[PDB]
Order: sequence, then structure tokens, then C-alpha cells
Amino acid sequence: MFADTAALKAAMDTALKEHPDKPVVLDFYADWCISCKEMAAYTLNQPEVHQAVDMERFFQIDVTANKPEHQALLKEYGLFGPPGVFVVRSDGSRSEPLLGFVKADKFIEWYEQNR
Ligand SMILES: [Zn+2]
Ligand SMILES: [Zn+2]
Ligand SMILES: [Zn+2]
Ligand SMILES: [Zn+2]
Ligand SMILES: [Zn+2]
Ligand SMILES: [Zn+2]
Ligand SMILES: [Zn+2]
Ligand SMILES: [Zn+2]
Repeated sequence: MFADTAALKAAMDTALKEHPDKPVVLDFYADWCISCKEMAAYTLNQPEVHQAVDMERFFQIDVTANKPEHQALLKEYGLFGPPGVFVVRSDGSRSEPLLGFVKADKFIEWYEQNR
């Protein structure tokens, strides 16, 4: 969980460089994001979910402070603000976002579909 976008980028790129065919996942978090609270309580804490994603490759950027660096990263991903979860691949491409709460089964299905 990061609040510094450049630090996040370094960590993500290291993971992608060390294992390029395995993507990472980026969640745009805020203290006020309702779907983030629901995901934490019912979905992203499930062991089946941890196995498909590799939670060592699950990243969160906390944009609550709405700093300029956060606005820029949102723009890079085509968002105005949370919620948003992306599969981010080593070639620079990204999936369509998850835009709200989903249950474990659907979450795994979305991840597997987006390689
Ligand atoms: Zn920094
Ligand atoms: Zn900063
Ligand atoms: Zn900085
Ligand atoms: Zn591999
Ligand atoms: Zn906070
Ligand atoms: Zn926060
Ligand atoms: Zn959220
Ligand atoms: Zn979230």
C-alpha cells in the first residue's frame, strides 16, 4: 500500500521485470471508497483469491490526499477517481477496470480473463 506514486511505480516495474508474463494488479484506494471496504471484508481476504493473483503482486495506491501526483496517475489510467482495479501487464497494457464490489468468484473470473 503506497501513497507515493514514484515509489509505487518502481515497485510495480520491478515485479513486472522479474516475471514479465505474470501481471500485477493495481487498486486505486481512498479512505472513503465504499467498494474498497467491501472488497477488504468479503473478497480480497479469501484464500482462493490470494492463489490466483499472487497477493505479492497486488498493489494499492492511496489517493485520499488528492495530491497532483495522484491526479496524474488517475489520468494515466483514464479515471477521475476511485473506485478502480486494473490488471497491469508488463508490456504497458492494462485491463478494463473493476468499478465496484464483486464477489470472489467473479473477481477470479475477471483476473483469469485478463491474463
Ligand atoms: Zn517519492
Ligand atoms: Zn508525493
Ligand atoms: Zn514525491
Ligand atoms: Zn510465468
Ligand atoms: Zn487514511
Ligand atoms: Zn489513506
Ligand atoms: Zn475502492
Ligand atoms: Zn479496493
